[PDB]
Amino acid sequence: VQLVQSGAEVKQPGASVKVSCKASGYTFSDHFMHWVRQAPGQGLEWMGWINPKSGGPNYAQKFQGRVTMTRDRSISTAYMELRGLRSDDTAIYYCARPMHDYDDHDWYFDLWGRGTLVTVSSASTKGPSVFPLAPSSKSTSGGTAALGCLVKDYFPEPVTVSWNSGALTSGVHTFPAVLQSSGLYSLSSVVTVPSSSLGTQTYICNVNHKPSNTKVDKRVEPKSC
Amino acid sequence: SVLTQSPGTLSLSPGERATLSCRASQTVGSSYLAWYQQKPGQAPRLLIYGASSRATGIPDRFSGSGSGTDFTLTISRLEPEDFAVYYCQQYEAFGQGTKVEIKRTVAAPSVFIFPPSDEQLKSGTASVVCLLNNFYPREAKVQWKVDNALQSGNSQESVTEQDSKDSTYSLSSTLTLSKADYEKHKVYACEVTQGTTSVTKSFNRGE
Repeated sequence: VQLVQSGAEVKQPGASVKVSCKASGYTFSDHFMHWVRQAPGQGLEWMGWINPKSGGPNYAQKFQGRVTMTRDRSISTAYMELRGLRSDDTAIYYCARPMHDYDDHDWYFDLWGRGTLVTVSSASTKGPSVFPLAPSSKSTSGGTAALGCLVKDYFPEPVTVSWNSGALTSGVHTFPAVLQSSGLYSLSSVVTVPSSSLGTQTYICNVNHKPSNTKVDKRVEPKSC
Repeated sequence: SVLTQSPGTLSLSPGERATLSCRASQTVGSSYLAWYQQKPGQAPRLLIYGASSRATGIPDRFSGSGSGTDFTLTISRLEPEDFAVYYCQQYEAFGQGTKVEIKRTVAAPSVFIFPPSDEQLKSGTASVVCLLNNFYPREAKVQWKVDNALQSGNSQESVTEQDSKDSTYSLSSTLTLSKADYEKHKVYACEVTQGTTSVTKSFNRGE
């Protein structure tokens, strides 16, 4: 009993994307296949279902005319094709299988797929620009110092930030990335350390952006002001 | 039907009873409701099917009930793994969701401010970071003031999840400006307001 889906894809605005969902561990034709997307931070949004036997689907009125749900009974794989992709179509697209019900109410989704990340953007891949959040008198409050790194203007997700090659983990907060008006993500990672160790211990943030194959190490040197 | 859930932020300590709500007003009484639990990076997991029937593999602490339009999902005792978002479903409609959060004593944020780095100023972009460290609850109002003038639309903010140790929140607030606009003002500050308290950390551009 499993539901495997296609890998994550990135599409330009106005393009189309097709997502697969192969079924295992059960009879594919005995249950409907529903598609529900979830925007980042939003709730669940039902899109439509499709009958494996006949192939006649039913779409929500929001997606009507833009979604085409097909299936292949030979490989037990269902497909969802969304066209005219907009900037707000960036969401995780799941496939859910309703269970057999005593009252024949086939809407209790007990089996789910891991989801497919579909990102719609008009941006090109760019390496992160890492700037230092230098500790100073504006970040030293009673023996505690604050410092960090600003990971700005990178695309696409994700990035991984560590400190001292993973040796420093206590009091480290890496914020979730925010999508800027330029279409590039930007986050920042911070850490609080004793102000006595600013002049002796060295602190380096390690930003890794595998999509661009760029690995930036930045040394945060304390200021004197 | 239209499904509404409340409260969307139910902060409770571990080990006590949690009660959730789901209102299916735009329906008849279709006792065909369902309950789900979703954790970050994971797909929703079915908990309750029908009005009160427990799904297979769901522990006894989860239970549901309903009367016409008002439905409740109740957890008798809150386990550490029960702090997540919950959704209710009737046919194809989904509620806005309810987030169960660990309740802790009120903590004031540690407000730090970072001027734009000299390296970043060379590229024509200036970013000022306001840091709120280990506070509670998640509610907080951060306002940017440049030369005692409130800013609007030129800042973004992100919040970390509850820390695994102290169950606190950290909030970042970045003010993005150009080099030309940054050079024409001296005083920069962010005003953090939380529960009749307004801490304002400031700096001057030069110096």
